[PDB]
Amino acid sequence: SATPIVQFQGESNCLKCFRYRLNDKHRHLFDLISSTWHWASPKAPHKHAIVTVTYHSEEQRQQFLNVVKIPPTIRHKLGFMSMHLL
Amino acid sequence: SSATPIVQFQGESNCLKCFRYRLNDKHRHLFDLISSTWHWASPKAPHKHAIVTVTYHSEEQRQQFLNVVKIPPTIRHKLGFMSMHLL
Repeated sequence: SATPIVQFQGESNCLKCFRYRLNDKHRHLFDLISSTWHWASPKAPHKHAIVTVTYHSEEQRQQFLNVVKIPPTIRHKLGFMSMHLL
Repeated sequence: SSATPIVQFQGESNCLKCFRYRLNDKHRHLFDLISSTWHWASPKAPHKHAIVTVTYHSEEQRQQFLNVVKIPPTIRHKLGFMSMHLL
């Protein structure tokens, strides 16, 4: 009962443009997608905007990664969050 | 292990930012990282409200934050984990 996630990081406008593209072409390939966010203030490991994308399964996550071109300005990291946070 | 302990706070977003400024101001040494307010977007989401995520160096650290910090009437919380490499 961990949910598969991908975090996308980058300049917010490019990140929101990438969010837009996902909602327009690749919507069947993820479950939820967040507003842009960042780690606060004096402690951040980075000062770049972040978008969280969640999946119904690992199969969906892998098919998203296969089908979608991720912009070279955008970086991405795979992980999990507890399912009950959703 | 490679799982970071977290607390996810929820509520009206002005309440959450007010609470967030309080955490940063008085309770900084009681947690690791804290997000800006965010929500699930897209025609898709589950809930209706904004969210702030707080990360910890351990479960004992999170335990002590929760006995120390007074959570405003307007704010709900859940405990969870996320991958450490996402931080």
